[PDB]
Amino acid sequence: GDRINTVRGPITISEAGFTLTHEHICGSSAGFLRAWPEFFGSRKALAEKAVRGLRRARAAGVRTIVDVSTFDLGRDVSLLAEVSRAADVHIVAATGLWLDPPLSMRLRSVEELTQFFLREIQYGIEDTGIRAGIIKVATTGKVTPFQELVLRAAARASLATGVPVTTHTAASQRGGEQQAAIFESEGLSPSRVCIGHSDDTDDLSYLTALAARGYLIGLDRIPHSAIGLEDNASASALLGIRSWQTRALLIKALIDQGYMKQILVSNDWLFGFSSYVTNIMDVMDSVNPDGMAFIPLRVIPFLREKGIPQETLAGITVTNPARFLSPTLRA
Amino acid sequence: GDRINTVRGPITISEAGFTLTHEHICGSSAGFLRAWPEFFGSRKALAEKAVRGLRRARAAGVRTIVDVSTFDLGRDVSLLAEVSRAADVHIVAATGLWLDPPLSMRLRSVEELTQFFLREIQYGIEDTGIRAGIIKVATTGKVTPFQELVLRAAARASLATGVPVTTHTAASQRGGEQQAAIFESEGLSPSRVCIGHSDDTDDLSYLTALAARGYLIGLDRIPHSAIGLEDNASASALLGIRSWQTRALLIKALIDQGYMKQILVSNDWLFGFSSYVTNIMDVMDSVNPDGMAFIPLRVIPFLREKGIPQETLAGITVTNPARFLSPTL
Ligand SMILES: C[As](C)(=O)[O-]
Ligand SMILES: C[As](C)(=O)[O-]
Ligand SMILES: [Zn+2]
Ligand SMILES: [Zn+2]
Ligand SMILES: [Zn+2]
Ligand SMILES: [Zn+2]
Repeated sequence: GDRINTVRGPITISEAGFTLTHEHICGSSAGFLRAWPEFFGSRKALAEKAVRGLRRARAAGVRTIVDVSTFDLGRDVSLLAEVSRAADVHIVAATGLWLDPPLSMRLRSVEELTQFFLREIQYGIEDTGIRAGIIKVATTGKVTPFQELVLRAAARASLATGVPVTTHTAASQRGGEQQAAIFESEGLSPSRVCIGHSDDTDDLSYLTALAARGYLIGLDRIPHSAIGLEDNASASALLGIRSWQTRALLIKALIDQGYMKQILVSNDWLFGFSSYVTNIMDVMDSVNPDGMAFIPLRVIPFLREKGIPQETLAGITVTNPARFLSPTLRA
Repeated sequence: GDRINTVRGPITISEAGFTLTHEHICGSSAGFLRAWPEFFGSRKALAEKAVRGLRRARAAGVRTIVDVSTFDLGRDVSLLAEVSRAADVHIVAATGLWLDPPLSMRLRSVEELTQFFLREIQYGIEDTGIRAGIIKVATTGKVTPFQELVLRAAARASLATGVPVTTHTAASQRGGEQQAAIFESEGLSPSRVCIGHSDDTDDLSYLTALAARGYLIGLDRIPHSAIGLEDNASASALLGIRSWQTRALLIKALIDQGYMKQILVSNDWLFGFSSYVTNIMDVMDSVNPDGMAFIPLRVIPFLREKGIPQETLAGITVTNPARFLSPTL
């Protein structure tokens, strides 16, 4: 209600500061970092890359990130705790399920998944005592039967705990509409929900409609714009053809409609990435050498020079995340 | 060489004794036991249950089991080590991949997969220093492109280390002939390979032809039967409705054909099972309350009753697994 759980323990809302609400230390798979750390060089190398990355973002003004890696994205909260401490950057951990659940998850009922998400929020992740502060869910297309189960379990776990829900969808399919329908059917307030990867599209009427319903809008893939990589047979499905400035102007466009309170902005960056083709990290790092500093270093100045006042930018990057992450059951 | 890796370190083959070559402590998914131990009651409850079960198998004569759980079956080698030591039963751990690889595995090349299998055999599993003594692979009747990468990497790891390969098949679909072809294209000797779940079929022509090529034949799900449970679709789908005696008669059948040296026998049992419907473990434990002791307590006397000589049964339960597990270049 006033405290947010991080991988170093609870913090007050005022301690969160400039918060990146959709990031990853490492995009992987359950068990993978511990079974095959040499895939990333070593555990130590990955840790060190992350601490440098977070220290870079911290010098650009960032104070907290939300690592939205779930169980099936190979979240290792011990790694998150280690990196957080060494970089002095708060990290909020996530529960939920992304798009690669193993059989032991895919065969579970909504009631069972609800208990799993609740365990991670109320008791702790694994045997670490670290509690999740957000629920991450993902869907494709019009929402598969299992994904619907995940979304309902997420809503139930949110309703019991006050922690918010953040989603990945296919914005080019206006996938947020179907997510919103399911959440509302469960009695979840839209102000507990961020509809994300929303900058994957240029359909502003869609985004405005969601914000008008009280949904947070996650404009979280701004540096995923590539430009120059059409020779690559995997850098158009994970990156982009439009510029990052195009994506960033969506931020301005929602502000102007009166919805600055509904906007969350992030990089959707990571320091290791095993759930994709080999060497993808060298590709991504060359396209965005700023990493998690891209928002404070490129996007914030770009908006400032398009006329957005300081107080609005602080509203989006400090106030909005604090309101979102503070556990609440009140609408 | 004459020693094999177990979760308590290297043993001599003479120490393996009566060996069950296809078992599990817990059938799960990577990361799952550690993230959600309450699914099994608790980690402690699961360990206890396994130790009670292994101790009963030991009482019945079992000395070694091969836990063919892979990374993606949720193998927790620390759990295996804990229950091995407490039951005082040797457990051989596996590398390889089963039928649920996560993206971080299924996007890998055959060279990469070879490196991973070799790490688990030559360096150790995770950070435990425990090394795998067998490579487990699984395919779906018609082998997928990714499963074919997995079989080629398994062959390559086997050729580099001498450790054997054991497979999960759709035996009703003759899965072993496609596997065998890939393995031989890589130069793998059939004597390094067990074509498992082969008791899932009564096609003796298929079994005997692989046995004639020098493959080991895994008749390794003998107690799996949903007879009596036809009103349970999930248990019927999993266990089949062939009787355990039907499965067991294939052991006699292959002996009768002259292939006693190629038979490996097991229960394919487990003490927790999250990668199927909820409470499946209670259903399995009512079908087979003997658990992993089913082979020595029920199958062996059944075979002795049908006239199989004791020396032949000892050769199948002791000598054949020893020959199979012993690393052989
Ligand atoms: C790990 As991702 C590419 O869904 O943000
Ligand atoms: C975990 As199984 C049913 O493939 O032996
Ligand atoms: Zn995503
Ligand atoms: Zn992401
Ligand atoms: Zn199997
Ligand atoms: Zn098995």
